[PDB]
Amino acid sequence: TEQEDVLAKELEDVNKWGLHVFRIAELSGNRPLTVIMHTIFQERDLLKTFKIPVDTLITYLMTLEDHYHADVAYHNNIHAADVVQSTHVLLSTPALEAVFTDLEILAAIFASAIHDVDHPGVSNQFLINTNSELALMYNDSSVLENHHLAVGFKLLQEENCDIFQNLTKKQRQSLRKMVIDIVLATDMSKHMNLLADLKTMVETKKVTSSGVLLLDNYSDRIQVLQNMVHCADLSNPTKPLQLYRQWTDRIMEEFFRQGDRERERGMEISPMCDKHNASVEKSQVGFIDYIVHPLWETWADLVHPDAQDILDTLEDNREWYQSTIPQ
Amino acid sequence: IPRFGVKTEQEDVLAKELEDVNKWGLHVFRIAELSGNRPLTVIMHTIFQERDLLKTFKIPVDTLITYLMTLEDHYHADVAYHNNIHAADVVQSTHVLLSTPALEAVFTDLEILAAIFASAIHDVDHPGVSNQFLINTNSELALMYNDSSVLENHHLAVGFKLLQEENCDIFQNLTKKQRQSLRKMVIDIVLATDMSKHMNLLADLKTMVETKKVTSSGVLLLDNYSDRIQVLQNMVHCADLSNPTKPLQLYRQWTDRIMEEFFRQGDRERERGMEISPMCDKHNASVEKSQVGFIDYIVHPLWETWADLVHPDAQDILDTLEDNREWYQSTIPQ
Amino acid sequence: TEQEDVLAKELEDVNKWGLHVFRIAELSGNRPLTVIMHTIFQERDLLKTFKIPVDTLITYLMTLEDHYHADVAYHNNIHAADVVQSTHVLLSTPALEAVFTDLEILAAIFASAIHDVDHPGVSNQFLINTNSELALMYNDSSVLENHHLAVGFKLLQEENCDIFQNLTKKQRQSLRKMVIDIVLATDMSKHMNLLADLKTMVETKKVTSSGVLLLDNYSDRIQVLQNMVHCADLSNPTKPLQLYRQWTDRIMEEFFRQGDRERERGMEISPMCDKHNASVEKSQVGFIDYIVHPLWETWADLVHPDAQDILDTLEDNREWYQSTIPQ
Amino acid sequence: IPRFGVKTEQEDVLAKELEDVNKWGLHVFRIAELSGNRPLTVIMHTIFQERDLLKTFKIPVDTLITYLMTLEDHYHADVAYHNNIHAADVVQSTHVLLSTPALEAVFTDLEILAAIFASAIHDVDHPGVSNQFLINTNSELALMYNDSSVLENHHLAVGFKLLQEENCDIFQNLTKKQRQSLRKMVIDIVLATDMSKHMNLLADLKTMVETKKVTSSGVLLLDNYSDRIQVLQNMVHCADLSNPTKPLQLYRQWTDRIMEEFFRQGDRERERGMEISPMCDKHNASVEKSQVGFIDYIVHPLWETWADLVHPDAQDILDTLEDNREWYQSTIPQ
Ligand SMILES: Nc1ncnc2c1ncn2[C@@H]1O[C@H](COP(=O)(O)O)[C@@H](O)[C@H]1O
Ligand SMILES: Nc1ncnc2c1ncn2[C@@H]1O[C@H](COP(=O)(O)O)[C@@H](O)[C@H]1O
Ligand SMILES: Nc1ncnc2c1ncn2[C@@H]1O[C@H](COP(=O)(O)O)[C@@H](O)[C@H]1O
Ligand SMILES: Nc1ncnc2c1ncn2[C@@H]1O[C@H](COP(=O)(O)O)[C@@H](O)[C@H]1O
Ligand SMILES: [Zn+2]
Ligand SMILES: [Zn+2]
Ligand SMILES: [Zn+2]
Ligand SMILES: [Zn+2]
Ligand SMILES: [Zn+2]
Ligand SMILES: [Zn+2]
Ligand SMILES: [Zn+2]
Ligand SMILES: [Zn+2]
Repeated sequence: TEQEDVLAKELEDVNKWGLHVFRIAELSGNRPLTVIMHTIFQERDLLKTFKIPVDTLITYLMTLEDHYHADVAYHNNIHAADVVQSTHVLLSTPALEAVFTDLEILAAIFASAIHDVDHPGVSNQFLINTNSELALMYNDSSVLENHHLAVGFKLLQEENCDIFQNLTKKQRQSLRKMVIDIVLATDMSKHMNLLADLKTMVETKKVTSSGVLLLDNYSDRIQVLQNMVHCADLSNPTKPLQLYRQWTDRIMEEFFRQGDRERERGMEISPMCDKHNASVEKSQVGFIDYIVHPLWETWADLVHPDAQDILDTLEDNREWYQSTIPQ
Repeated sequence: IPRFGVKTEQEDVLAKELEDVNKWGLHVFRIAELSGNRPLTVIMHTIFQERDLLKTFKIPVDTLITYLMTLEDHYHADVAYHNNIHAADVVQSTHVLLSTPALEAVFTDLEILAAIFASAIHDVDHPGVSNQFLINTNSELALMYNDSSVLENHHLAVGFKLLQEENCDIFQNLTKKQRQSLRKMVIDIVLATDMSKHMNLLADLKTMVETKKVTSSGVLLLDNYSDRIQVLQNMVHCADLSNPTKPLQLYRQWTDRIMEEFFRQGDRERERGMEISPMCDKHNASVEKSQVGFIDYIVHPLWETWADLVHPDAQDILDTLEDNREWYQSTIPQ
Repeated sequence: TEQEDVLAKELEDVNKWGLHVFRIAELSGNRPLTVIMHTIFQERDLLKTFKIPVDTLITYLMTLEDHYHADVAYHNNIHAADVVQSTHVLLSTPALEAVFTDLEILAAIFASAIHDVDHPGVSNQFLINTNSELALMYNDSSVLENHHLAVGFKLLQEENCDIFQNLTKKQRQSLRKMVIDIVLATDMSKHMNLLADLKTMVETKKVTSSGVLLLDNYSDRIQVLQNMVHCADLSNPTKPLQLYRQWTDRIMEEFFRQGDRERERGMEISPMCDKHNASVEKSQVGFIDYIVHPLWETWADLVHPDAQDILDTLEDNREWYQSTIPQ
Repeated sequence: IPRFGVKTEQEDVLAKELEDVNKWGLHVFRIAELSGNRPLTVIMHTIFQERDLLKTFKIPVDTLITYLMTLEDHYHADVAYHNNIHAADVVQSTHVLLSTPALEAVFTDLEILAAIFASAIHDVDHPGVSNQFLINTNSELALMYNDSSVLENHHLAVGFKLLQEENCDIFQNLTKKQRQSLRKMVIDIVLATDMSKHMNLLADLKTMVETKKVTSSGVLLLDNYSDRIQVLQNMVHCADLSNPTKPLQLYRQWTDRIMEEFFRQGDRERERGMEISPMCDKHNASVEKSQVGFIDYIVHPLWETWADLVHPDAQDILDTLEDNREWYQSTIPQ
């Protein structure tokens, strides 16, 4: 059938930075995370490396994606699918070739898939300020991130959902620890620290006769996986404008809605969340200059030059928005 | 939003739509659009004010609005039926039922408050699927509630739990006695929305309508608690299953939504190879038959018995129901 | 080897109604629940029947036992060990010989060992009056019973404790529903109905040619397991005096402690919980007349005459107490 | 209503004992017996009255006592060390440390309230086993808190959670700013009691001492929140690791209790077939040797540092520690 052919053609660029993820969501009946995750899992022969029954994986993937909110413009299954697919490409970078095991790769991928599951569409601070049960439960510390990990794992325990049923205790335990570490790193309050470490790791870069980086201890191997997935999560600004633009309008819609919510209860309107005093263009350039670029610049210097085009794409989007700035 | 305490010219239109709050058939879907998807917050506020519930229970307005919005925020916008619109619908419907002649001055303000509050939280945080589905899938929700009245227990837990958020305890000024009473009634009412309790509830209601004692004003006479809570439980149960009794234009909107939700479940069940639940197979659909099936075995027996209890008060509602049944009979393709 | 030989001998009375359960508590190292369970399981060959790895089984029993409060005088591991063994003997009752299946038997025994796990030492009403988290979670309905179940299961997910790992998706669903049905039947507010139904069923009792009780549908089969475990839980007044008295003292200590707790908070003091207006004896007689006797009078009916010595001990034990009531 | 928070017929002796509430070395075990096992309720009540916290934060007396009894009720009576007596001890020690001359007028009342409240809940609902044990069994606890500071996150959650039981919200009259400020501090303080953070906590304290500043009055100058909370964290951390600095008669009771708990875990660890944790093997126990090690590598380095920060205020405390160290030294059987 035609509709299926168009989907398959789109899925062909799965290993490409710039996948038409939105197009894919439209064609799979809004199951981008499921299709992309299953596709990426065959391209990596993961189902076979870990003996993952076909039906189990699909059932879990459908369930996980079902626990992403369809009423949320940004933090939904499309964003999940996108970070997953982005990490997938980052993993295949030449400077990291052969560096990670099948388990560590399965970790950064699973982590990415669940990194924002059941996201309410509001920031940690909003959850804290309203005294939400979630905030009370996690003591105001990485409330959302802890909850994401929590739901991600808990969903494994559903009927025919354990995609790690055939792993070994030694493996499940190792996978668990890595996913926790990666996801908790997606919390922006950890950004500044993650970047500092990343830089220090680039000023002690160690390559091999194969030119590929050398990762001795766990602390170094995980630190790359954290920045990797962190990079994927903050990758929309480095994608083809057509994509970046959809992400921006979606993220802003969510901030404005949070702003309305805060303006409903008379709270101070959060930054960038006020639709009556907004600078969408300014904010984007600001977000890139103080966070996105300073981060990706360090990532490029790590896998130099495997990401030269990505950084270049980012600098051009930076200007595209700039040359759109009124006052 | 009002410039100098004076309405906005949309907020005004909302206000005029809300003049039919005491009427069966309120344009709830419009009110939802007009209020910015705040049908639950505005209809609850309207009802609390009219029934003078804020002064009687010393509920500060800010706390009420904040809670309401918080409660409404916890209904799922991505759910076609079990959302804030259905909640607002059930609240306003119970509100109209409470005002019936046959029950005039029968319930105390605390019982009224419980019927309305229970209506507002009755389906909060509904995931869009049934109890059976959560059970067969091994959801944590089902395990927590040991597969018994899973959703109903969860709705209650969430409804009360939300009272604890910043400036959300609308019952802060009720004495412990008032709170323990309110709470038991609200729990008794919401658990009674579970369909598995349907038959027994109806049976006791018929049994009541039989031994039914009345007058002093021609109004119903309720002795003990078992009787009063039983009536209130059926009252909210009737409001929850009242869509088939509303004007056809409303009823069909409700049907599309529940059917959509039923199909989405059928789809999700199928994807997993699970036995497809009744009415859920969007491929072997019999919408027209479903409604007739639903009206003859559940809705009509219920409202007929309810019409008996408060007769003649509910004649028009029973008629509209009987009339909506025929209409669906026609629609049945042969 | 000194107290061990002594413990083995003591277990020779496992299928006997009146086990010196307390000795087994000392001799076993405060593991009455773990040992009685390990023995009973091997006997009914439940380990081989459901392929229960000796490891897991013991590991769950230990996780479960540890989850019984050692500070609580009554509702603890000894009581749970008592109920499991009392239930055991009841299942081996002749009039019921060959009625229940290996799966139903496992339920009954499992339901018993967890029927009171993690009991706080206070009644549901106390938890309800204080707006305890547990009561808010279960809506003031069977608060402790719901909790008992929830911990019974969740504790399976611990480390190598999932005993029912070698059962089918069909078995596990049956057991689960049976365990839940049983445990929730122990809630006293359910007592009246369970008795009325048990009696109504004794009125329409039916057997096969061999005289084996004929339990047709699920309603009947579970209603018998429910009341059975209910009789076990309410069996201390039917045990030899020497036992009954230790139990009565232990529950009164718990009642009084709850009473002191209510007194400190200016709360109304529950019945039997006021050590200043106590009638410990009048209470035992009252308890036996309105509840224990009517329940046991009917169970003896159903298993005529398997339980007669039991019933007789009950009427005798009531007398010993009645003679202690002053005035 | 009663004098010291609870009812007691030995009130006289309890009264004389509580007179030493401002002194290092309080007979906490004796107060625990005289109070009817209510050491935490009585000592907290005494401290709040003494520091005039009820009036300053408009805390109703009945709400304070109700909360205190609830909190105390949630420490396990079957745990030899991490119980309500330890909680009471740590509270009273923090109270003494807050009164040190070098810190006079340095902390606000809200910071004082936070440090004391944090101390009272710091180990609430302790199971009697380490985080490692909870992690190596995949316990629901070790899973809710992604293996990071399991017990500490749980102590905080339960402590704050109990504020929601009937008449237990002792912070009901503080403003939103005060409640948010208090909460963060309490949270920062209790997480810091995790031993896994000791070394880093100690380093930062040394950095502070090395660059120690004093005001016109010989009291510590603490500008930013970071230095403020840091002092408070080390302060409660010191109080938690203060038993080796109390009169030997007290230290020895604490050592017997802590070891009895370590051995309860050692047993359980070999039952489930696990690697016995340090100091938990009751067959190869070097108790005296352990104390010497604990003092040498943890307690002494920590108190010597606190002592420099408040020099010479803690000279006697540091002296008693050293005497207790040498005492166990002479007990070690070679
Ligand atoms: N296009 C964007 N514009 C502005 N902020 C963004 C954008 N993309 C990501 N962010 C920020 O990065 C954060 C990453 O966290 P999360 O959204 O939870 O993955 C978001 O919460 C935003 O605050
Ligand atoms: N229009 C309708 N057609 C068919 N079934 C309905 C309709 N309205 C309600 N129901 C059923 O009645 C239940 C009422 O419970 P709920 O609405 O979920 O509180 C629904 O879950 C459906 O199973
Ligand atoms: N010996 C006894 N004397 C008085 N009441 C008892 C005795 N044994 C059990 N009960 C009651 O029976 C109930 C049975 O439920 P439980 O013991 O909680 O499983 C207890 O909660 C007590 O209230
Ligand atoms: N007397 C003691 N002997 C040995 N270790 C101790 C002693 N007192 C405290 N500790 C250690 O300090 C930790 C403080 O944590 P906690 O007691 O859980 O707040 C304990 O878990 C022990 O590891
Ligand atoms: Zn995120
Ligand atoms: Zn994200
Ligand atoms: Zn419902
Ligand atoms: Zn409903
Ligand atoms: Zn019980
Ligand atoms: Zn029991
Ligand atoms: Zn601690
Ligand atoms: Zn401590």
